[PDB]
Amino acid sequence: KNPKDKRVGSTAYRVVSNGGDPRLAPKAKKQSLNLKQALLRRDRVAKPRGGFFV
Amino acid sequence: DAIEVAGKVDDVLLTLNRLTKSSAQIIAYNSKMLATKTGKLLHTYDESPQSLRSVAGGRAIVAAAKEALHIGILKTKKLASWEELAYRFVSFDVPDIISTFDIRPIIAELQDIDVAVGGARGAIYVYSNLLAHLHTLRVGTIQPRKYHWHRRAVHSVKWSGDGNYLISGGYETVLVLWQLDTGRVDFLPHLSAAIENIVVSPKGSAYALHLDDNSAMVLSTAEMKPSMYVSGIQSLVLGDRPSKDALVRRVWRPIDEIASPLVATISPQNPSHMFL
Amino acid sequence: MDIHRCRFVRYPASAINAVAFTHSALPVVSSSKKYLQKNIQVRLAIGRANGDIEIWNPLNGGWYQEVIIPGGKDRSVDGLVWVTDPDEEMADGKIIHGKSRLFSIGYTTTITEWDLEKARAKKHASGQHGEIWCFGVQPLPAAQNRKLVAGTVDGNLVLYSIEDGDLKFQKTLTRTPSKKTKFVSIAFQSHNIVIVGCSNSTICAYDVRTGTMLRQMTLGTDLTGGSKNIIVWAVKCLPNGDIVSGDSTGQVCIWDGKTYTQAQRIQSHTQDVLCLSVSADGSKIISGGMDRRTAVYEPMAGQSGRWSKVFHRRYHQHDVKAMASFEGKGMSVVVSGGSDASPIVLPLRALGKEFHRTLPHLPQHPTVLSAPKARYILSWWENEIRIWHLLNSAQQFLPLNLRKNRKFLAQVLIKGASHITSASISEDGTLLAASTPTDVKVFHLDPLYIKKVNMTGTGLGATRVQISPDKRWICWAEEGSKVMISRVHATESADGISYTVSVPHKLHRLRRQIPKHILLGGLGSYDRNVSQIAFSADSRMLSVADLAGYIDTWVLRGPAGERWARNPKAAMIPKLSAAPVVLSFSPTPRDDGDYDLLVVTTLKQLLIFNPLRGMLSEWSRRNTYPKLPEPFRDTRDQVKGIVWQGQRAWFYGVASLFMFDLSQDFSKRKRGAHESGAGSKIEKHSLVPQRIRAASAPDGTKWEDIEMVDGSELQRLREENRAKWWHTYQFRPIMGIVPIEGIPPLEVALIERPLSEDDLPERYFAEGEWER
Amino acid sequence: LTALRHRSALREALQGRDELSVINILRWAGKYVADPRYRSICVDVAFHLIDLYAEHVGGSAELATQFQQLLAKVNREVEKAELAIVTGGMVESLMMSVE
Amino acid sequence: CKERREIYLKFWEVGADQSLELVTRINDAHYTKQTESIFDLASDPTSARFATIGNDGMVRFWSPKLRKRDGLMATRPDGQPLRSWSCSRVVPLPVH
Amino acid sequence: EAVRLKGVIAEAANYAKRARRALADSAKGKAMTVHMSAELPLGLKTDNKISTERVRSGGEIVARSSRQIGHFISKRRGIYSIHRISEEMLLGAAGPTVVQEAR
RNA sequence: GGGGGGAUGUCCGGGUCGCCCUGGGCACCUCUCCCGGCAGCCUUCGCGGGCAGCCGUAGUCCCGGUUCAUACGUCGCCGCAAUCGCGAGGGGACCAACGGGUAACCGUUCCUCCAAGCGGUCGCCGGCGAGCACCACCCCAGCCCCGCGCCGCCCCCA
Repeated sequence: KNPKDKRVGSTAYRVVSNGGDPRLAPKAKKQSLNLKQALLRRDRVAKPRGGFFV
Repeated sequence: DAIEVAGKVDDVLLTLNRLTKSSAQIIAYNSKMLATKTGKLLHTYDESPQSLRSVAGGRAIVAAAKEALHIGILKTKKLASWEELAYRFVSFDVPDIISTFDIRPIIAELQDIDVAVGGARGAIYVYSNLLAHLHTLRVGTIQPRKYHWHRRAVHSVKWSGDGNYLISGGYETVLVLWQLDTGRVDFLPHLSAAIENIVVSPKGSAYALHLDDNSAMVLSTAEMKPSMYVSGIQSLVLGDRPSKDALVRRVWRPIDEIASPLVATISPQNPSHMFL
Repeated sequence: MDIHRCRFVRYPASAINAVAFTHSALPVVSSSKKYLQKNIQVRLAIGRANGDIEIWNPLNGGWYQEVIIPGGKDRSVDGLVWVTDPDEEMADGKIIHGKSRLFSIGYTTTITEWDLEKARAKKHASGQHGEIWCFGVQPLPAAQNRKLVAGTVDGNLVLYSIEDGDLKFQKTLTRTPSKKTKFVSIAFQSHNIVIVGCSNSTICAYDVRTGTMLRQMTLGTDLTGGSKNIIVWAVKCLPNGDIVSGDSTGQVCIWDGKTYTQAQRIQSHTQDVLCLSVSADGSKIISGGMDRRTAVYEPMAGQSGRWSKVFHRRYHQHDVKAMASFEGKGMSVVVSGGSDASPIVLPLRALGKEFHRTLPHLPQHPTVLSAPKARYILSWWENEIRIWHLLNSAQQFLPLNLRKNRKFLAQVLIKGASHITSASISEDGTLLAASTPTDVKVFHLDPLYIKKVNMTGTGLGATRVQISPDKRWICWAEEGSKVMISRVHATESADGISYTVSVPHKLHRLRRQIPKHILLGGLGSYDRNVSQIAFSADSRMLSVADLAGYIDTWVLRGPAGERWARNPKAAMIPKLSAAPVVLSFSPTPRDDGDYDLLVVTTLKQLLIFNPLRGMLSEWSRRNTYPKLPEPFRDTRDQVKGIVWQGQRAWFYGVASLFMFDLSQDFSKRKRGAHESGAGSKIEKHSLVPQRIRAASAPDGTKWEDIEMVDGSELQRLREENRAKWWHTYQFRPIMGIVPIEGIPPLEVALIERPLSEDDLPERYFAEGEWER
Repeated sequence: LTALRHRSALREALQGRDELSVINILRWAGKYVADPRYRSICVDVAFHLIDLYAEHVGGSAELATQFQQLLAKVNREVEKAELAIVTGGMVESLMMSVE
Repeated sequence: CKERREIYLKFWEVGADQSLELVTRINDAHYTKQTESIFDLASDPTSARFATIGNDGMVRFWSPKLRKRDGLMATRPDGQPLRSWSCSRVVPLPVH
Repeated sequence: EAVRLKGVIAEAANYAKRARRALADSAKGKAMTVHMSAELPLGLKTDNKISTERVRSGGEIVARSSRQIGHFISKRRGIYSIHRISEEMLLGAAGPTVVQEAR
């Protein structure tokens, strides 16, 4: 990932970074996706997944 | 049917009479044609014919074959003479066995019809624009709407009142009111037995329920307390019509059978009363 | 023939989220202008929650999966729209169909348009806002000023500009007043009039040009479950301008569109609507609801705009997340892709009258490979490549020991975050190669110890890759069209063998002859990317085959003076009728030194080449396409792979299984039928009446059946120059079949992927709508 | 439960169970096999349990205990069933001496 | 199923409005090692007495007494006592 | 104790009968799951052959499809097996020989 | 299933020794008719009867691998009269069973006495309050959840 900033306390020293999304595709906002899934299953609950298992 | 012969309307009778088991023919009669016992053969169709009914005036009739519907448009207008009673008949397979059906007319004329079939499969198909689907070799696509509630056999589907609502009565003891303008279905759920026969009143105000355990109650619509009740002896019956649900080889097959004396007694201190 | 049935591979299915046809309808023509509408490239895109987008040809009911663009981890896709220009007419009246651009999202504040030739992300663009959720392009009424409209989380309608291969954030139209007004659905009533359906139970009709708020439609409380605010999930507009809107109580509203209010409220599903689709003349409405249900709508005839729910069905296994219509060139379908990863095609105009068809959820390329000498079976997905060993025969077992017979051998990881396109292996399995569209990596393996053999010269990354049988030549398809090769040199030392790759040497494909209006129209130079690459059994003749059906071959001129020359007979080698779905050398050598190239194209077109002659084999001269057996000819399964025997070639699509003794020659699904593009006609259970009979002659005797509607000398010479085939359906979901060793006896790995509720994402119910 | 036998459905009610659920139902049925006011229904539903979930007991030992513990109580229930009728004769057979 | 039959005997008081009210269910009116299927019942024309014969071999004579555990009388809210029937007499039957 | 053993052996006998049936159809090639080893599987379940008929809603009966039958066969296939095809099957004469893992 | 045949593969006496056979073991394919169910058509009001019937087993172009479920009428407080239960906590028996430990025994479950308190049901010629509104709208905090930055600790190499 990206290097975290080094603050002197007054200012901040960070490194620019755009070497992540080169020509492939942008990574999603996990938050936004979970929001969508929330809006889908607003209140409702899942059934048991499969069968006889710990 | 009431119909104009020359300028005089009267009652023609319309029967479906077999010639084999597998087929039958409909013959119509005047009073005087009945007196001479001769009739006008209108259509002989050939799949174990179940039923016939008839539209306003006598503009059309319907007959019920097992997979199929036989619809009869009269040919000429105005019925000038008695002999020109010819009906251009077309037939077509309903996707399931026809348990019953009920017509509704579309109007001094009859402009179209929409006729509803109900099937022991647990379905209720409705056909929407029949007269112009069928009046005009080639015709366009037709497709019933499928309205599916019951699991057992629908005993009776009838058009309602206005023609806004489709009511239904089944084995599962529950009278459904299909909304038909939305998708919804609102319904009277607890009857003492199978809903066997319903009819809609002259005005839309009353329903009649022949409850399969040999009774009848008249309802007002949307108040659903029975304003009228008449019951019968409620016993076990060797029924003439065999069944409505025994058409499709159900898991337990219905057999009209009797296996025990009908357990009963008379009451001392009230000899007018029998318990059974 | 020995067969190992293998389920144990856990190939992950993913949720289809997006479905995008290039066009929705074409203006109708007669059969006389079929040549006019012939060259219109019609494709269908589908996007999957692992960021997979894939390009399919409907192929006249063919449904060939052609191209897969993989997206990396934590990357997905949600919306998909093609951008097709109207047809340009040349100076000689020649026609140029629209260059079709294809746009998607990534659940972000970021649009990305996809280049299809280099087969990766053309462009990205990002206006500052929350997360883009729904988008579409302005329809036509200017001619070259057309724009994206995207609705996002926080509210602000953003307007994006696409002119002349550009993709840039033009401006913000407006944002909604409140901060909780989330946007979910978008569709265009007309040129200037956009419809968005939005979180607080509302349907906003905006005029885009000024950017003003023409009218606020509004929906009420969901009185089944709690959570008052209903959510419009999907809106479209009917071609005569009314608006239809599937929602969260599963209703479907008919909004009169002149005054932008309601006229009907239809109850369709139990749980919430998830997608709508419409016929292009405005007559068939398809509703797709989270209760894994599809319902189908036609007007109640007569009084105006009272629509009706003809019927519904439970089609998929999980819910139907998106579906899109298409109607034209004798084809009228709608594709519903859901979470159960199975695109189903539905016959739009033949509905209740024609069977639907489930496609395979599995990729058309078989994605399984093996080293039969090493007896190493393997496959791959996103970033993990898994390898098992079998360690044993079958006849040895000809029960209790099958558990130890199979063996999770290896599972290798790939650095970075790209997703893996293809991979190639040596026959002894010592050598491995991985093709991402950003890099290609070689791997040396030892019965285990691995090492990352390094590649130089690359760094731009490839879709296909093949290791030569002699383990000297590595050929990749980079940027789809640009095939490169390098030599690998095996240096033995006291520790063992190591391998060095040369510089990748580019070899050049042939400049075919194609009209420039064809080069410009449609998708452009899209078809050039090579579908398959096949070494000779001695690695002495290589061949490639692209999406257009062009095949290009190369020979090896030895003297390191080894170098591949163009085959001179490649000019003689012609381009196919359709997409070459399989192409391989026979391992069995010839007698004249030529090779024999087995070719099948997706139209069930079977043939074989003498490439050194640049002409067909004589057995192929004999056997023609109608000479094929009908179980082969009517299967509609896009034939996934071949395996070789001495005189036999066994074929496997997704479902069926075949074998052919190629030494010999040759002596239900109706063929005369003209259908809409999904499957064959109903024979028993349909809502339509199939036989309608009229009757004159009132005694019933006379009837009418009223219909329902809206190389002789070549075979002489081919016999003057002068079976064993078998098929079954009994292995249904086959992902891949690959031979293994230890009319010759052969073992083989059959590998299936049944779809399990354990595999699919989980179900969701409230207390109310519990299924039966 | 007696209604879910009156309508024959006790099969269908039982078949959709998982491990933890099966354990809880098992411990319950074991808890109430003793009281002859409802031993009929206890033993019937135990029959369906054994019929329907005796396959994975090699996989899960914890229920095997409860399976044993099910057996274990019943092992002591035939004895109570016999020890009753042991004295069961005695009480009836005094009754023939009194005349 | 023959093993798992239920056989209830239900004692009813007659409401002169043609209503039926329970007084007493008996769950196993003829018992042997299984519940015994009951053949028939009869009414003493003289007095309130009912009569049962079943699969065990015994005929049971049932009579209405008063629910009275130890002298106090259990009554419905009007004060009317909860009468209850009971097997008054028990006879085995000669078999040949 | 006689009652005890009458019980256990009536169990064993009925299981043995259904097992003989199952091995008969497995030798026939109906490709169910039979037990191999000298020890009783705990669940004495002999996976029955599929009845050619089905119980739809509401209470009606029809024929199974060949197709749905093949679906259930796919279900009954285990995780891993060997399916030896013979030349006679390739000739259309004989049937297959299958060995599934012990599940 | 039976009765039977034609053909597959097999051992034990075997046979000039080969085609296989008889005597014992047999499992299969094929044919046969009697078992069970299904459907049509003619017959008769019905009962029945006739007719030529399929299926009793396995794997598909796609594909029924579907369709399908019971209303409102009004909510809440406490009370009585019958009727049944859970038990906090305190205790016993150590029976059984399980997992360890040989075993000594431990631990878990099981059984049981007493019980603070506590529920549920049917009937009340019980009462007592309100019936959109547990909603529209805006704002402010809060829980659950989920996204990211910061620390705290702990890492390791240093």
